[PDB]
Amino acid sequence: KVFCYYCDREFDDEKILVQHQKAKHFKCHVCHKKLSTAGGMAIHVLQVHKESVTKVPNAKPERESTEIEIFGMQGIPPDVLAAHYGE
Ligand SMILES: [Zn+2]
Ligand SMILES: [Zn+2]
Repeated sequence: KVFCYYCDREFDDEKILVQHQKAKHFKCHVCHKKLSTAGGMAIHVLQVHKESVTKVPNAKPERESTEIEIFGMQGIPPDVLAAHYGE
């Protein structure tokens, strides 16, 4: 259907994808608040808990940067779409 930039898992639709992203990638490890982006998560952890997060949780090592803004399928670089749908 669609796939997650961070982990390459497939989902039947974007709504399900967004919930998975919030749960597995944008969740604060200390309090479990679900933020809306990986950047948002890292800023939360820092500001609330004073901890530095530089890797997205549960992500492939090449996808682990907090700096790219991914919302469901929105923001995925065209190269990564390519690599996923063949390779
Ligand atoms: Zn994922
Ligand atoms: Zn928290």
